[PDB]
Amino acid sequence: GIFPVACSDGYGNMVTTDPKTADPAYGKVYNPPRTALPGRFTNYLDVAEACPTFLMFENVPYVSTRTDGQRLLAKFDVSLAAKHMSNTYLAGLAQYYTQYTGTINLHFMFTGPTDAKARYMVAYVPPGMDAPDNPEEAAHCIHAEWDTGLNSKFTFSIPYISAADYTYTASHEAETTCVQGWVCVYQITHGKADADALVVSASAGKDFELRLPVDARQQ
Amino acid sequence: GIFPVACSDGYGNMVTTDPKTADPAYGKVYNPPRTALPGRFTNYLDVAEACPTFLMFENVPYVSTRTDGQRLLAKFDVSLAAKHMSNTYLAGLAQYYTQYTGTINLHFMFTGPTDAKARYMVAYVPPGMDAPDNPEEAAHCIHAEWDTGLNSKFTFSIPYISAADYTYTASHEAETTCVQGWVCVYQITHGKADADALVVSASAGKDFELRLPVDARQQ
Amino acid sequence: DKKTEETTLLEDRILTTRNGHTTSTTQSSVGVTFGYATAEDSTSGPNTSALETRVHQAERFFKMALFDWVPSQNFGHMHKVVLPHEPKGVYGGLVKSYAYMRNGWDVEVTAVGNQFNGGCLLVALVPEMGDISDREKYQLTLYPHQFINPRTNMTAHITVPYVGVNRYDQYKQHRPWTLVVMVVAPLTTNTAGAQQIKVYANIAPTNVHVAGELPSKE
Amino acid sequence: TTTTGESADPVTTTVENYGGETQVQRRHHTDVAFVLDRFVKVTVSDNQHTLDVMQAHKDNIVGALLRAATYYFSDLEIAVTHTGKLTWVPNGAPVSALNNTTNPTAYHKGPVTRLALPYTAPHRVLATAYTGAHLPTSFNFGAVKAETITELLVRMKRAELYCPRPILPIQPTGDRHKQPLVAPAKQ
Amino acid sequence: TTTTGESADPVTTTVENYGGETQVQRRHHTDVAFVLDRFVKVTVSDNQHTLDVMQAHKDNIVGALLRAATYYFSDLEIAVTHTGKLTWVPNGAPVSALNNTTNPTAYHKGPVTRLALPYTAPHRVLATAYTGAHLPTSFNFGAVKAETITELLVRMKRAELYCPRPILPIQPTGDRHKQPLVAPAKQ
Amino acid sequence: SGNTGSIINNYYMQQYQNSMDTQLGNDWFSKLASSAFSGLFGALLA
Amino acid sequence: SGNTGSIINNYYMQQYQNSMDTQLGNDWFSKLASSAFSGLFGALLA
Repeated sequence: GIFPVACSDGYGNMVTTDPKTADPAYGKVYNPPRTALPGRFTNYLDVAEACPTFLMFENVPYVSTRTDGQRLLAKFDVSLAAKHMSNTYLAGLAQYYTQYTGTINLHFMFTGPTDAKARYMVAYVPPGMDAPDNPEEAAHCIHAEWDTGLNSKFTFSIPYISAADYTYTASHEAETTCVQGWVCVYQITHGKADADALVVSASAGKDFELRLPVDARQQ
Repeated sequence: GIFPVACSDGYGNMVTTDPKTADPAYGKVYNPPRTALPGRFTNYLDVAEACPTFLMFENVPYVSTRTDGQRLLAKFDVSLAAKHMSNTYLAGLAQYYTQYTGTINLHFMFTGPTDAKARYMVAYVPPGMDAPDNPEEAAHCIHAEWDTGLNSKFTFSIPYISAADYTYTASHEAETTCVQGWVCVYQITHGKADADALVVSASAGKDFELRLPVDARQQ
Repeated sequence: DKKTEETTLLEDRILTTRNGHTTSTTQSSVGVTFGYATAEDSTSGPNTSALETRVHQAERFFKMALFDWVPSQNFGHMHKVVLPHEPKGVYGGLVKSYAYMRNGWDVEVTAVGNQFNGGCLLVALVPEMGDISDREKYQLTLYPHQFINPRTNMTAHITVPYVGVNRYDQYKQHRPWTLVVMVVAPLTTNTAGAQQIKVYANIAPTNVHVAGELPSKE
Repeated sequence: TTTTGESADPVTTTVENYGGETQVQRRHHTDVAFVLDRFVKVTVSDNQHTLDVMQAHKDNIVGALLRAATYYFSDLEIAVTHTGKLTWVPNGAPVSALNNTTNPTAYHKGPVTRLALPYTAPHRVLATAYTGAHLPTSFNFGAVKAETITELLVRMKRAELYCPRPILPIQPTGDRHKQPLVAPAKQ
Repeated sequence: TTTTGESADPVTTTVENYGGETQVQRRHHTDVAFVLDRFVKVTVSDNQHTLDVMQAHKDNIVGALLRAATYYFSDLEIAVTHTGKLTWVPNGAPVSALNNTTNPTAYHKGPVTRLALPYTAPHRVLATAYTGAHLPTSFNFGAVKAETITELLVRMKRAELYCPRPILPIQPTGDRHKQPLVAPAKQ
Repeated sequence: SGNTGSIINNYYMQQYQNSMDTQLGNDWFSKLASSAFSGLFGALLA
Repeated sequence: SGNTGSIINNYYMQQYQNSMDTQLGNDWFSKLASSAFSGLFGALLA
């Protein structure tokens, strides 16, 4: 006799994503040597941590000092869908996973002249209230103030503080408010700093994670 | 119960080239002894190294001393498709692989009489310019000069110097110029050597390799 | 980089670069950005039947101008160029005498204005750069880059390795490196800034190797 | 955390700065070799088609992600829904070969026919871009031909990527890009 | 490297002569046993056909390469697309045997029916040529017969070749033989 | 390596299943990501 | 040997899968290729 087998129904269907490997046919082929080719990357999120890309505020990456005093320079949604991200590598990447968790880094590089000085504040407004339009109200959230000097750049981490352990990259229609709060960045004062640009970029944080790959897009 | 199996779809299709072996039916058959039959060969390229075949210049294997002085005796494309190869074993073989790499050997056997003396030059003109029609311009490429004497034959290797690690045996329609340059063979001078034949052949070099078998031909 | 004396009102962070018999001092460095690697792959591949050679003489500085940065040109204004471009001297000579060749780049871009200007440029080098969209200027930082910002520095320095799907190229019809410079913050001039800024480049072909000597008429 | 911004040297702060506590991650899903290791439909137009990965949709996960690199290497796996005999031919083969059956030709066994093919270009690696635009003849994995080719999919195995290129999402109309997400039936 | 040309003794110089550096090769693909170990269509005309390897096309890789040797040995594997019962008979069997079923007869199971058959001639080896033209009766691997034989393919296993014979390509019209090679869709 | 999860080894030799690479002579962004400054650069109070 | 790459051995005995050879009493071109002269025959300068 030969070995009796049961060909189970509902098993064997093709599947665009199965973890097997097709049989081969053309063998004994030897690839040209590619030892030490520059710039290899192993996991996207590495480049995402290493290279911060720019945020957008109506066609521009920077924010402009309207005038001296307590002005709210910017305020936005904490979603990878956010309009301000859009041109951002992080968002372009996140668009292929349903969920995420993690810290996001904001970078503020002051571009002004040597005689231009300013002081800023950035805060993370968790949901539950409405994003305050002035520092003194925002002074109660996790925030950080800082002035200009020799060091052009200032980095700041946006904390993952949510009910669930993961959250969606995607944005639901039913959501009016950004499920994860906002981050508003103010100016406290300045002098001779009007007109001057404070270009901002964002990179992935250390514990930032992307999970559950999905292909929702046109074709 | 019996052993549950999943007959995967897209697996099992015939395939003219698969690495399996059909079941048998007629067994216990014993071949007549063929121990030590002369002339066995194991890999084509061995015979290709061992036996150089002839090049062709309009129905003939040799090149003829037109007249004394700086004459360009021959010049041709470095492709296994080249008209001069054509009757060549190397080309007849190469016709079944898409790519190759390696050194090719040219052999020049002077057939003249004892009173006929000459001096020749052979060079490999890499692509980027146009094959020079006179030694002094060709003197700048990898070349080799040599005179006649007791030794009839002179061998010379054609270097694989290309951008990629492999190249095509085949020749594309879009290629005007021979992707791999040419080799021109001159005569520097001679005396009483006019009329006399310098028959040339070509063999595979040591590091010459043929890869990626293909069947493009009529039936 | 760093300098002494103590502190002062002027500049420091001094750095001298040298390729061949050519130097380039800069009392306002911000360091040097390194390419996609620290060392190039094997310079002697099979594709060259090891007939390749290297020329120390080529590895020297050569200057070439870029453009004038003025307050007019605002965000995204970009000036690109593919290296080598028109090459002169020794380096240039190589291209006319060898079929195939390879080398990386030592680029030092210098937008000399004055510390009272505002504004900021982004200088990068890109592999196989083929026309960016407006949106993807925002993700230009994925390339070996370095900013020039008047309050801080005058010079941007980036060193980069040779790349390509081929160990060696035919520059005469494929170059991988494209040096670009883009405005990110439009130039501010204020009371005492410089009216406009002239942008130049100091370049050096690094680790130049050539193979396949061509014929010659002159 | 102030830095000299011009430097271009990476900086990554953490919630620890204000008192938080950075956690753990498992970026398995954002792993190159992994994400690209899946099938993607490629638009076949004739009954013969040259295998090229650049033909995946530029907004499709695989194609979007492949294009997020400038140079790449990988082996291939293909799934073709075809009729009659399917024949494959290696990179650089005269097109006339597609008709010959002594080349890797697979007979029909529907629905699809799945194969594993070796990277077969003559370069050390291939490219997504090129400035020397329109990509070179040689940047292929061979070609396929069958009496009828209803559908074609490809899968990149052993993927290696070099030098990152940008990757953009959708430009939202308003403040964020809202849309319908998989939800349970209302009831 | 001057040699006495008349000698006929092999000579192989190297790039080292002028300063180059000879590299490595992997002539796996140019290995006899290997190249010939694939299927080749053979033109069947009746519903019964004697198995003979010389019937492969003389310009087909296998047939071209088989003919590049003068004497050969090998076992066979066959793939027949047929109808009804397929019967095989060993070299030297009276043709009348093809009708008998107690001989290796395989029932139908479409599409093709694949078998492994032993070299069955009575010579120590067989030949490609012969000067003692038209090849002898005995140079076969037996014969096959089935109610219907739509198609037939053969594969040489364990191939051994002796004494090389020539092998020519196409004679080009001009300076080289240019043609269309597998390339990506223009777009 | 990639999206592959069979515990038993391939029935076919790896010489046929894949293309074999040759060498001549762990990578980059990975290294670069890690070399990221994460301190403060200042002088901390409290 | 030839184009064969199964890692597991044939289910059938080799006595049935193939024809068995008999002997009565590494080869040629292979040897001949190697015996090829590759020097110079002259006297080299520089």
